[PDB]
Amino acid sequence: NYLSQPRLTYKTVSGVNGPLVILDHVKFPRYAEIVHLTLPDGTKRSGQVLEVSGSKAVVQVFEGTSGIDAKKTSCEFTGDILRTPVSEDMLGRVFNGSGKPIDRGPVVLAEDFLDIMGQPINPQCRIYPEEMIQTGISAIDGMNSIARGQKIPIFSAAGLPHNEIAAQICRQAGLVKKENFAIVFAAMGVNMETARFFKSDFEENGSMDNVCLFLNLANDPTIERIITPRLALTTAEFLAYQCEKHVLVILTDMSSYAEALREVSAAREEVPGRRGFPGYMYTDLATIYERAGRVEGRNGSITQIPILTMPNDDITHPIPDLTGYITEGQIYVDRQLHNRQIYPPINVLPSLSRLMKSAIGEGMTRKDHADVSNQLYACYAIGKDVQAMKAVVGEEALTSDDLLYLEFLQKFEKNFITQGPYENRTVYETLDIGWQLLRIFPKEMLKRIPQSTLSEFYPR
Amino acid sequence: VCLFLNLANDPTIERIITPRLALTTAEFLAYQCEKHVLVILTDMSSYAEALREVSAAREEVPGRRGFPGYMYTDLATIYERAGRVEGRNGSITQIPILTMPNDDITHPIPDLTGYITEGQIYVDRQLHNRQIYPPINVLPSLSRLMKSAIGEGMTRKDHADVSNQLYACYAIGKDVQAMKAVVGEEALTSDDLLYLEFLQKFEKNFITQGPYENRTVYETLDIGWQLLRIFPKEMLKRIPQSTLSEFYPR
Amino acid sequence: FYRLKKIQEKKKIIKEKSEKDLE
Amino acid sequence: GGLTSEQYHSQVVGKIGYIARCMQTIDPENNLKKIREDYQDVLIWAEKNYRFEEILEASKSGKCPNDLDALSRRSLILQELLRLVSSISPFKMKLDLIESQYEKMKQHVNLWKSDYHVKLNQLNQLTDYLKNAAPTPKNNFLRAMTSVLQMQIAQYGITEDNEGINQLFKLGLHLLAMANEKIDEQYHLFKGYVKDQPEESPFEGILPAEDQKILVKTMIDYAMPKLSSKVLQDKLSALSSSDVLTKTLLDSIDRIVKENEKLN
Amino acid sequence: KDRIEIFPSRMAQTIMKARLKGAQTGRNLLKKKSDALTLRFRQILKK
Amino acid sequence: TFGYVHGVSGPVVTACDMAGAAMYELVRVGHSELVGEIIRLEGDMATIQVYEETSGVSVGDPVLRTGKPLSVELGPGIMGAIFDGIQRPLSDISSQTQSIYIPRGVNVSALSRDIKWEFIPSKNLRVGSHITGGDIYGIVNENSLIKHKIMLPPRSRGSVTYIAPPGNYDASDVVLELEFEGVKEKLSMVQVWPVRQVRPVTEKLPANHPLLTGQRVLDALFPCVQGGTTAIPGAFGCGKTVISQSLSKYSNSDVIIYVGCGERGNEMSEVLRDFPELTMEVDGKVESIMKRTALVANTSNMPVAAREASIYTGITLSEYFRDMGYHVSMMADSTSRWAEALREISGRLAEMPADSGYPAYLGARLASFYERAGRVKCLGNPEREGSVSIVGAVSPPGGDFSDPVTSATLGIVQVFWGLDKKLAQRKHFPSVNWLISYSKYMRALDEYYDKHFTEFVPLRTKAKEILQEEEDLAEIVQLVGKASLAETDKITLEVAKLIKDDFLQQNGYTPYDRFCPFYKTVGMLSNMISFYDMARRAVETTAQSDNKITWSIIREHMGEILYKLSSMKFKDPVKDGEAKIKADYAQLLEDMQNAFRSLE
Repeated sequence: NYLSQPRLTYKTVSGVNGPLVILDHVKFPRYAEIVHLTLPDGTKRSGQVLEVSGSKAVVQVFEGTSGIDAKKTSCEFTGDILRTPVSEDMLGRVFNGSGKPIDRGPVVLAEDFLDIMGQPINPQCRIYPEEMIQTGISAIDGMNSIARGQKIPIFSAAGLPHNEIAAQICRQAGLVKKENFAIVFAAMGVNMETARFFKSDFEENGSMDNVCLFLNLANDPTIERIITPRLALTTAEFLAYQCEKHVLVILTDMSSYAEALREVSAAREEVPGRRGFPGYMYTDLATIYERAGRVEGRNGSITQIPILTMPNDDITHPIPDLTGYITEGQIYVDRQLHNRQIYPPINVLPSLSRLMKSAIGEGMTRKDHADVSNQLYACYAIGKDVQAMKAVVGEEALTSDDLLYLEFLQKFEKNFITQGPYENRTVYETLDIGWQLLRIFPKEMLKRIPQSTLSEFYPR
Repeated sequence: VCLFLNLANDPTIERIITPRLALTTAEFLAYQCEKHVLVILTDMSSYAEALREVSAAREEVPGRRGFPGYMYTDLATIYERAGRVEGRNGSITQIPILTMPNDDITHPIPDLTGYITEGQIYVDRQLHNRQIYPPINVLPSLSRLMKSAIGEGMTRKDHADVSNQLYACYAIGKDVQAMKAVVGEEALTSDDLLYLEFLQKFEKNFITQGPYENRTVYETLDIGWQLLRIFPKEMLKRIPQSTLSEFYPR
Repeated sequence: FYRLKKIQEKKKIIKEKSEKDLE
Repeated sequence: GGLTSEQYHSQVVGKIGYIARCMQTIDPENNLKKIREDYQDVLIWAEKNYRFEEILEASKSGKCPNDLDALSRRSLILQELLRLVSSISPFKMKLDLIESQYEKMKQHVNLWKSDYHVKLNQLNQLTDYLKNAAPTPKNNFLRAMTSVLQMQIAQYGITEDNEGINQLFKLGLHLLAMANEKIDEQYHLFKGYVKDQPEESPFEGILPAEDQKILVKTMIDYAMPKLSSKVLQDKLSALSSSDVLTKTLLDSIDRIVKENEKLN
Repeated sequence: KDRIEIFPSRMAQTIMKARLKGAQTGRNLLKKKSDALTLRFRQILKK
Repeated sequence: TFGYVHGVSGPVVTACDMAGAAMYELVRVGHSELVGEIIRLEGDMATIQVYEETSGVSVGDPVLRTGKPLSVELGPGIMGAIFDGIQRPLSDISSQTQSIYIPRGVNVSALSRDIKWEFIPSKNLRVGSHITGGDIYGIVNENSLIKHKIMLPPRSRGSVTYIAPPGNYDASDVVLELEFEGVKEKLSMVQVWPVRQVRPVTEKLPANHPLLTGQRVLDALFPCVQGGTTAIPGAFGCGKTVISQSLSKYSNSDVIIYVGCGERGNEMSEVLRDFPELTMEVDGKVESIMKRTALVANTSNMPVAAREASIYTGITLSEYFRDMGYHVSMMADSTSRWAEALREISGRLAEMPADSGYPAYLGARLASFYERAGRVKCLGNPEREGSVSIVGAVSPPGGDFSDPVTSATLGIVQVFWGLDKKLAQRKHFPSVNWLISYSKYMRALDEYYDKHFTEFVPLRTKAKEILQEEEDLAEIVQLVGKASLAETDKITLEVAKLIKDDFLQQNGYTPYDRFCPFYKTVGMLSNMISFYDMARRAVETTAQSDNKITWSIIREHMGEILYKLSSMKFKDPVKDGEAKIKADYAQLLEDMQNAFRSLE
């Protein structure tokens, strides 16, 4: 049932070593036990047991170890691991990375106490992603449509507007509407101004009733940055798999998480793996991301968008590389579109929603969607090639068809990819904009589309 | 013949002793029994992988690509157990074989082997893909002892000269092929086109040979001259006028 | 990696020796 | 290929004990004298009541025959004769045929490569399917055809290229593979078999009288729906007095169907 | 000769990826030039 | 028996009173029985790499040893099962727990107990009878297809003291009792085998028979032998399912094993959703392919050791079926994901990196796995042959084969069906790039083709040459146009087009191409190359003549034969008898011969 037995409290700090506090004479410590330290002045500091050996408990303290000493410091041991106080009332609310509230509301009245670490979703019970989530952005919803239960990152780079994109997805996201959908938004490693941006932007624009927001600031404890995704997913598992919700879990910078996992690894004195990150990051990252999908006999399904700042703009870096191995696809923010002031600067060409063929078509959206998206992709690819050709040969050397792919290219970036931060577009409105662009070409030039789809939708 | 087989699933530390057992048998047969021994050591790369695995387990100081820093000495402890010895009619010849990882000649396995061994015989995809069996590429190949195991009492007088001129013509043939790949054959001179035609005729007749076809060295040199006769006599800049006068027209 | 690993092993030896020195 | 020495000698004494079990099972009376002589060197070590340890010591000591390649070849020849003699279960073959087929296998290069083994594998598939077969036309047809095949194999062996046996394999395995809803094709194949046999009564005495009646009934039952006239259905019903399946019964059913095809 | 010999560093990996994208873009721009010239050249020959 | 936890740091659990413990022994840690392997011993202490998350393990917790290294339960009840990489039964975990989650520290017995299986004892056996490892002491009817041969474990031997009579028995009932050296062994249907140990054999035979896929390119131009080692560049854009589903529905292997090496969560559920719904025709009945397979599925967040073990589990299952004399096919759908799991173990063991950060022993761990394929004479006395074929996919980043897992795999596998996104984008299914792809088994299969398809080796050789000539001629077409080619070369492009468009392509969703028998495959290629030889003879016979044959004349006077050469793909072995199919092929040979004879 519950821990009926009282907590021991130890003054027996044998030492301090950076963020570690080394207790000794400890009775039967647990690995990953939560502990509550008190400084000599009476100030509380929270910590977690990072290692155990015989009588010794190595506590990683969350805040710095400033003020800790070998005599007056006292450490209370909670007898248990960290359990999230989960509930549905976490929707409409904002929490710090530890799960303490920061919206002036009360502490969470837990519907359950769930271990943050989760468990593997039994592969026999997992169900294939088979309906759409609208993200509101046309460069996603019309081109890279996300299936409910898909995992798909937004790769970005330092200084690109991926937070404004993630904020827009948090505002606009929902079911197709041919009541029970929720965002969970883990904001890891966010500077103070950006945390105020998310908090303000979701509070202002009506969204809060369908989002749970976790903020971990850039200067919050590095171990709370590790807890924050595990806390968010534990909440998303409660909302999806117990409360039957559809859930979209947004993680705001996995790079800042990798740069945290590196610290916890260095704290255990583990030797660094490839490029200075822990070799086991593939599993830890998977253990985050795979807390996703629909499940047998339930309506609930966690969809996920791990936003990820590619270090040095480079896809070969282990952070994007491992994310591309675990997640079903990727979406790219592009510095070129950003410099062109195209917002949202999502580049359609290297992007791929791996699952999109089961999010879209008859019954799920509209029968034309795949045909439209293929033809738009082809016309944008040919348009980019013809735009490069114009720059080589001059406009006089272009055919009439080249001028169509080039006029399409200009109108496509200005109407399809461009959207602005608060314009919300359905899948249906995105397809009708898609047709307004495809109508530029002769019916016969739309080669990837079937003649039935052209006969039903080429007319305007 | 004596066979030592260590299979790809047999315990990988046995690979360290496998060639050492073979050599210890070869040493008995050559240095005590005066046999003329040939030792074949197959995938010295699988030996070097066994050194890399053992090196990881031991925590040795790593050299290049994670092989142990002593890989040269250990490879020498295998390879230097070769040669003739005074007062004995015996001899250990060795022809080790190795798979160059990712075809890289600068990889530590071929590279340290290349330092220790008396030249090397190279096999190439650029021959094998064109079905040229045996796919031996002469250009990177050398044999350090060819500078002695040739000439009167051993081979025909011309052998050294023919070999050097065949090397020059094949090398120039590869260089003009690299020019053709940029500027096209219309930029090549008639002399350069003859080196490209030499490279074709050379691979088709000198390197190309049946899996059971046995050719003598004297037959191989007559083929060599029949290829060298493609050029005008004066272009044969590696061959002396006496060797040309004794062998070029025949 | 190799330097950091050998350092970590020397530290573990020094810790074990330092605990043995308490006897 | 190789094994631990304890494994190798354990397999030797295994194969000896198995050759003995096969020899006793193929022949409980010791009639197959020439065959038994070609195993006397292994049979003695099982006919003597030796413990597994005692035969294992004799194997390590080289007193038992201990070449696993020779034992595997010799064991294989014996069990593939045992499969022949066991496969034909309702039709026990003559001793002279058994020793003849044994000699042909002993003379062969490799029994796994031999068409002898291919034929027995095709028989095994067909026979094994019948062991749990529910009552249905295809299954009754295959039971009948397999019984003829077992009889003819017991009359001519496996190595003889008897055209009837070879066709009965081709037709049997086709009917076995043929999908269970394909009733008209099952009927057509079974009819085609009886049409092509030399005998006017190919199944007569091959199988139980109840099964013969089931075959006759089955052939009648799928013809009756083709008749638009009750008088023609009564002429076809009068043919159900027959019990043995015959070519003449098939021709009679066809004659009644052809008479209705004229009378429309 | 066979390589540029910039000294191994993450800077040099970035610079060599940039040089590769530069050279590959140059190839594509010049391939469009060659195709357009080839078309006009064959048209003029027929004329 | 059990030790006690002394310390924990991440997944590393040090235990004490472990003086009786062994290297790589399998241990249950904590009150929740978390799995782990002993990676070191240091006295009466053992260091255990715990697989599952150790959060909540405490000093002084029990540490229960299993008397075994990491091992697979083998026995009846494998067919239809779904396993994780360490043989835990994912279907039964689901049905017992009624949870969407695997609970940390499952102890569910891998083969389901309590199911009384129908057992028939091997009727030759008696009390006092001699027996050796791999002897089939009885048969279990676990499903309609796969009669399960129960066999003596490879290390057990002696005299039968008892055998159970015919009846119904569950996996814990003692079916056999035997004695050796005065010591009795009681024995069950369940058999435990160390997963990293090769199940021994009488002999690994040379592989000599095709593993027919029912797919024209795969069976004709790049054949894999029964017992063969092969790879596929499994990536989304190439359509990898075209091979794996075709093998699963049609191929001439009696049993199949799947290993999810460490696949993406949703891609794993595609496998687990799809296979239950697939079916095979057997003896004219239709049955689910789950009657003949087991799916060793693992999502990317399964424990690292389970992903690294998963490949060895699948082959250890496959070797048990091989020892039953079955031909197994084993699919391994991303050897790269397994190599990542292997790299993570090495990283956690703080071992030194080698090529691209992989461990030194990657080459050995790959090679010692692919060498577990092949045909065999089984252990034990009924002399039966069997095999495992290993179809191990690779995933080189950006297609770059220099990736060490990919390079070492291509250094070992004898066949490589090089699927290509450029062909899949054009819907050229089965999407195999014939320039990239290869097979080394052609030589070894000559015996089979000589016996059964004696003209086919010539046809295969000619086909490969015609395709290679198409790629060479395409350079001349790009330089100077099709009009500039010789007549021989123009007809070579036309036949290469027929080969590429209607021989090598095969749309498996169509009723006529669901499967393609080898005789149909030979007959198709025989007609295309018969047309090639007759056209080439007509051209070459009229070389330097006044009137000269060319592709346009052939298309004018016998364009019907070109139409038939395409149309032959539509012939259906279900609706058309073999004689009808063979006769249509023979008629097209006569038709084309008469048609060319009317010209020259």
